[PDB]
Amino acid sequence: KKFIWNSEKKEFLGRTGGSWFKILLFYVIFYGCLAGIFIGTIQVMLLTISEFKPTYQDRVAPPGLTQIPQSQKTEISFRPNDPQSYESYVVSIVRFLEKYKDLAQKDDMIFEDCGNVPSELKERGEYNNERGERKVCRFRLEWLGNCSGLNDETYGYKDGKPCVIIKLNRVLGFKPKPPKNESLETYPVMKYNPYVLPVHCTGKRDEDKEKVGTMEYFGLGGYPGFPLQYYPYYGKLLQPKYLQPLMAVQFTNLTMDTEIRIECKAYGENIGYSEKDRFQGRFDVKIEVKS
Amino acid sequence: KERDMDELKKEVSMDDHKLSLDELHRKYGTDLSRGLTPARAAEILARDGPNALTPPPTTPEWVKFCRQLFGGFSMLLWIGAILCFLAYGIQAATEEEPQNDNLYLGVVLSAVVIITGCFSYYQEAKSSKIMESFKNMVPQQALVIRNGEKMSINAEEVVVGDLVEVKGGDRIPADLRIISANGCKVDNSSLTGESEPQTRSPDFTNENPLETRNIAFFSTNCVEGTARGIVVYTGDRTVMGRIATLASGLEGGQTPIAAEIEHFIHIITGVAVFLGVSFFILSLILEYTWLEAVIFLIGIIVANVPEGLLATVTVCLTLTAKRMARKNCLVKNLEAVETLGSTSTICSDKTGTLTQNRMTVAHMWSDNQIHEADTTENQSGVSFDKTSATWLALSRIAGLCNRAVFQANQENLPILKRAVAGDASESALLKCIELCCGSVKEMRERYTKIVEIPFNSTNKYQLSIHKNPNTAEPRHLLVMKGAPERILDRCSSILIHGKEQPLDEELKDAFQNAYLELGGLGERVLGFCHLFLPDEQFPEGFQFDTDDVNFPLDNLCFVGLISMIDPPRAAVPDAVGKCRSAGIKVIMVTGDHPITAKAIAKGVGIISEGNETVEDIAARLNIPVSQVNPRDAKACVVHGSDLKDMTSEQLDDILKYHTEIVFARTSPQQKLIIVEGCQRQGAIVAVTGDGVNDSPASKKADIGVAMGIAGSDVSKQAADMILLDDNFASIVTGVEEGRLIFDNLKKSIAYTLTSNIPEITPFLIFIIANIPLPLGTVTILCIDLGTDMVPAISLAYEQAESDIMKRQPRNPKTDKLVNEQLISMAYGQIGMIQALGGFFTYFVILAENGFLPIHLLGLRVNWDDRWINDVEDSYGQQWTYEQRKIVEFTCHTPFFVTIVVVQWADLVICKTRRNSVFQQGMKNKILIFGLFEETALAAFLSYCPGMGVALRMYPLKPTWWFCAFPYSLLIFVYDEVRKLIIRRRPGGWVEKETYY
Amino acid sequence: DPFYYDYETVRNGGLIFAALAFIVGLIIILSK
Ligand SMILES: C[C@H]1O[C@@H](O[C@H]2[C@@H](O)C[C@H](O[C@H]3[C@@H](O)C[C@H](O[C@H]4CC[C@@]5(C)[C@H](CC[C@@H]6[C@@H]5CC[C@]5(C)[C@@H](C7=CC(=O)OC7)CC[C@]65O)C4)O[C@@H]3C)O[C@@H]2C)C[C@H](O)[C@@H]1O
Ligand SMILES: *[C@@H]1O[C@H](CO)[C@@H](O[C@@H]2O[C@H](CO)[C@@H](O)[C@H](O)[C@H]2NC(C)=O)[C@H](O)[C@H]1NC(C)=O
Ligand SMILES: *[C@@H]1O[C@H](CO)[C@@H](O[C@@H]2O[C@H](CO)[C@@H](O)[C@H](O)[C@H]2NC(C)=O)[C@H](O)[C@H]1NC(C)=O
Ligand SMILES: CC(C)CCC[C@@H](C)[C@H]1CC[C@H]2[C@@H]3CC=C4C[C@@H](O)CC[C@]4(C)[C@H]3CC[C@]12C
Ligand SMILES: CC(C)CCC[C@@H](C)[C@H]1CC[C@H]2[C@@H]3CC=C4C[C@@H](O)CC[C@]4(C)[C@H]3CC[C@]12C
Ligand SMILES: *[C@@H]1O[C@H](CO)[C@@H](O)[C@H](O)[C@H]1NC(C)=O
Ligand SMILES: [Mg+2]
Ligand SMILES: [Mg+2]
Ligand code: NA
Repeated sequence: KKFIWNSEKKEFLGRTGGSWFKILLFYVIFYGCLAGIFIGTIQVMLLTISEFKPTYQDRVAPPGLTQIPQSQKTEISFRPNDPQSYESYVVSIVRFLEKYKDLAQKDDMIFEDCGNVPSELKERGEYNNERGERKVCRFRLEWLGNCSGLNDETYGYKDGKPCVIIKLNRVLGFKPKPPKNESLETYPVMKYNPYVLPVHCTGKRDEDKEKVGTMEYFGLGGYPGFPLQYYPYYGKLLQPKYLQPLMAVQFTNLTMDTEIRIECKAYGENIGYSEKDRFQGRFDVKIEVKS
Repeated sequence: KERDMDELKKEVSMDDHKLSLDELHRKYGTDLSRGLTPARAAEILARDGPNALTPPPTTPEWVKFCRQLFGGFSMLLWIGAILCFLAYGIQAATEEEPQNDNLYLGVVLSAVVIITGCFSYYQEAKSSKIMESFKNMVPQQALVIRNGEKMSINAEEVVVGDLVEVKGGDRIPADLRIISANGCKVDNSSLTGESEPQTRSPDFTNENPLETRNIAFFSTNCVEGTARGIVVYTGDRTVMGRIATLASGLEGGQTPIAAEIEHFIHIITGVAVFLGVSFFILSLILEYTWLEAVIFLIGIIVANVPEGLLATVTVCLTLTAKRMARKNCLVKNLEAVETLGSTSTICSDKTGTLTQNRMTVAHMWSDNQIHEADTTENQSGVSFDKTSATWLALSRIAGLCNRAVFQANQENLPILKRAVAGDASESALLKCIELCCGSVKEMRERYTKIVEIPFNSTNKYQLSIHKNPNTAEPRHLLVMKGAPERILDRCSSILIHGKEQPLDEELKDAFQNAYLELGGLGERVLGFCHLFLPDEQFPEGFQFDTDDVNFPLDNLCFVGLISMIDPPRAAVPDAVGKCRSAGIKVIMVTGDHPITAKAIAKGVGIISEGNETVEDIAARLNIPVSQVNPRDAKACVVHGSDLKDMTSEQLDDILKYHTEIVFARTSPQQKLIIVEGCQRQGAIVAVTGDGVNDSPASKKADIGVAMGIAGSDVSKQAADMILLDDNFASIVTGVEEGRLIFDNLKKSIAYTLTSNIPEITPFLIFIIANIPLPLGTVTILCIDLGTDMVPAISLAYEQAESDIMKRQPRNPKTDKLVNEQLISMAYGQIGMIQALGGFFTYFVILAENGFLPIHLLGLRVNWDDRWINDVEDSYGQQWTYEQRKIVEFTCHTPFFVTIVVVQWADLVICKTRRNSVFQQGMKNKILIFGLFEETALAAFLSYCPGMGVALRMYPLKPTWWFCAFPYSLLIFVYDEVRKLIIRRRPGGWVEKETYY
Repeated sequence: DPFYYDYETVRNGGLIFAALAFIVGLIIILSK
């Protein structure tokens, strides 16, 4: 009963030829109308959103804190001798900082020299298109001391005592608000509390905090944070080739051949945290310089 | 070698009854008047086994529990669970930090099968429990004569070859060989199907042991008289013993509903494996390795398995079975409730099933006029004119001259079902007088009987003389009854409206033609006469000692005839008509005499008034029956004597060319042959019986219908459906519900099958477009096993869009439960719109949160990664892992809500297959609550405190609830106009392609 | 700030609606 394939009375796979044509034509017109309907409604949906601002921005309330070596498990394990062991790290660091070279930021019509000292926020009018393409404040690699260098095409970084820069999640219209001068025990930091978003790294328990001997921070003018003169962000459409602030962190006194945990927590009022997202506000890393 | 045993049982029985008394006693070594010594009896007792059929094969409860965990649907869900654990093992051992989705799903599917098994098993067990409360096996003792002494012992303690005496009222212990009888009449109704009490004579009469009179049978009760006999067969070797053993060892077959389930699963898995395989190949062609492709294959195939359809279908069948139990129409099988709707030929039993299996006064002949008394089983018909002196005289002759009286407890019982002592005919007469003439107690004692004359062996007649207490005439009243041919010889006066007239042939010939009317109608006629004795020639003190001529045998005054026969049950005629209206071939199958079976068939509807048999044509033409052509006769009577000498082809021809068939004088084995012949046609057969002869016929049939009280226990166990009320109209209710639930099942299936497209399509594009997952697994479970459960179940409560009792029975090879039309509607059109609505809500949520729909392409590589906490959206923002994942889950939740929204309109359109929503109307209150509960439950699953923590179902922004509304409206509009064109264009395009 | 959504009020209203529609459905199947 499963050989209904054909017969001398015209049937193919179960039905005739004229019936196959009728059904195929109906399904083509039907699905064509369905596709056109879905496309029209999706077009209406596209017309309900603007080009300069996302309608809902509450799902990104607490900004993240990422790093340059996007490790597979936020772990930095390599050998201070073998150059191929740490190739995966340096490759990503150079590719990340390739847009921060002095030659990339050369046009004066889209770049603006903010300053050598972190200043107040820079609001360039409203988010509409009434104004032209906004300017982006420059950030040369020289600000991250001891983790930038004047190396060749390959940034000869630190083999012993590695470097790990941190970055604040670029958010549209986000205005960072550092903690008040009434700092609730924020781990010794400079007195430049008003024009820079502080970020302080530390261990995680009594063991990690002891293994990590000394840490050296580098930033704009030497402050461990992000300057407010680079915020807020005005979207990729109005601010293409935008360069968010960077801040490097070097772990000088590390216990080689030992995996130690580091938590770089960014402090501020507009910076939230989360017990489920270890990246919202804070940042984790597992360094192990095995020789 | 059991095949040989069952074959030797299918053969008709044989015997050695035709033997002289000396030969029988020499063969059995038993005295004729003393039987045998008790030691000999005990020796045979511990030689073959007690005289009782071996118990049925016990079915342990763990066996049928495991049975309800399997079959075909449950088996599919089982392979689904196994495939889930297979994909889980491959994902566990092959990749880093594996997900627990396949494992959660595996244990969930396993639990679904187990719970469904427990529910279904509890239902079948409930029916079996109430059935066990029906065994009222009363230990009956037999009267055996051994060593020359009479003794009552247990029937099990009876052996072979010994004298056994039976009294009128005692049940025949084992199969006996009658040796000396005296007015013995036994009831072979439960065994061979003979209606009137067949007498038993010690002399051999017929070669057939069933028709002979020198054999008493197992389970037959001696109606009247006394008899003696030697035990020939014992235990299981007895006639009814071999019948019961045959019924237990027969095949049950495959119900039509189960076959439809098998076909449904074939198509489900066909498209499931097609999509899984083609997508496996597509995945390997893209970039995914063998590992990921295997995981995708299993996911796609298992996703196309309706997980919740098992329980919904089971509960649907259970609901209809509940309605069956409410009307005392019990079904031992949970799915046998549907078999009635698929039936196309009903093989019914006459005596007991169609008829009431009880002799009842049918017609009377008073004043040269026929009067039809009420013969219903509950007295609801027309009553005759009971106001003439002729009726008073006739009723007095019947109530006085009769050997029938009630018993002790016959008080709070109706006039019909009450017990009477004596002859069956006399019982019928007593009930008729006790019903249409007041009472017979004071009516009989008012006329004190002086001298009686019982019925004679030859020249039958029963007479008696009584005193007359009338206040007008002190003369004695003589009454007599007998066969009409015997009363015409002893009468000369005729009663008419009160006065007498001579035996004028002008009206006497009319009496003869009326007698031929009642006799040719398959009834037993009895003439009643009386006469006033001259008190001057027989004073009030004379005693009419019964020796010589003291009563004028001739010149009596005949009053009228009184016929009687076993009448059909109350709703039997109407019910039969209903079954013929639905297009079901009603075939009578019985072992009764043809002269009565033909008349009963004409009286119930099996034989239409106007159609003639092959013999009727020849009789009308006064020509031999071998001349007429069988094609000219739409109806035919088949005698069992001729049925034994038949082949399969001949029977096939008998069924194909004759629309009204009446199988008479058929042995139990031949009944089974009739059912098998009807099954060879490829049609669904249902057998309605009561006696032990109907046990094999009810067992082999697709569904056996037994009577809850008027049926033997064997056939009642071998059947699949029991009628505790014995109302045959239940058959009609049955064929109605079967078709009803069938169509409703189609609807309920299409509904669950529609949600599969929007359940799998998110994963398919997740593989193709490499975009984030639009629909998660947990939300899919909230749809298949959460919300849609109540709408799918409420779809079973749907009523008839048109008169189902008007359409013909569904063809098995044509009208399938699930066909290509259903799939074309659900998987092809509706589920497609639902999927598009889900993707719309998906893109809306992502675009409004900053991820343009075009930007989501190829983003899964960086999305599914747990450490890329800087994924760039369309506005240049960097989203952490848990932020965008929160968006994905808060995108799975409204996707599920979107499915509920499209399921609203999908439920409404599936509610009406052909009619419109405005025609049928939202009168199904259970469905209304289905929508309310479904909607409220979805909202609760999204807004309860902790859903995003337990089920990862984050709350929804109120705009998402309207993201699917136009899609649902469009679904409703398209299906509504489709049904509209099905109505206005009942031709072929919109009907043969969409109407499923 | 426009980065804060009053999710608590919406969730509360959703729960109230989920209770009202359900109890109304219960009244639906109980025609008395
Ligand atoms: C070596 C290299 O590795 C790099 O990591 C990669 C690499 O290992 C490959 C790896 O692929 C996974 C991942 O995409 C997850 C993907 O889940 C999909 C199939 C597996 C799941 C469990 C899942 C949820 C949905 C789930 C399926 C499993 C099937 C389902 C149960 C199915 C259903 C069946 C049903 O009855 O109802 C629904 C539909 C979809 C389903 O609900 C969806 O399964 C894939 C197999 O992703 C890693 C991130 C890193 C670095 O580059 C390194 O150098
Ligand atoms: C950057 O690295 C240089 C080494 O190349 C550091 O220079 C040393 O600084 C210490 C004082 O901290 C002096 O005692 C050494 O003589 C210096 N050596 C050289 C070769 O210059 C420098 O301190 C580092 N910068 C920071 C901010 O830590
Ligand atoms: C850097 O860390 C080293 C430890 O690795 C410190 O030197 C140790 O000091 C302890 C006493 O506290 C001695 O017992 C060890 O022998 C020392 N080890 C070495 C290698 O010198 C050192 O003081 C730290 N220096 C700074 C600037 O933090
Ligand atoms: C683009 C779509 C929504 C427009 C299609 C028009 C639809 C919505 C209109 C066209 C004809 C209308 C129907 C006309 C016929 C009937 C039967 C009547 O006794 C009650 C009104 C009722 C039930 C109407 C309901 C709404 C209806 C189906
Ligand atoms: C087609 C019509 C008749 C169906 C009637 C049900 C519709 C009107 C109901 C069912 C579910 C309802 C939603 C239930 C949940 C939410 C969250 C709540 O905090 C705001 C209201 C909102 C957004 C409702 C809007 C109206 C809604 C879509
Ligand atoms: C914070 O307080 C310190 C003294 O406690 C003072 O030197 C410093 O200027 C203050 N900064 C601001 C921004 O008020
Ligand atoms: Mg499903
Ligand atoms: Mg019967
Ligand atoms: Na059966």
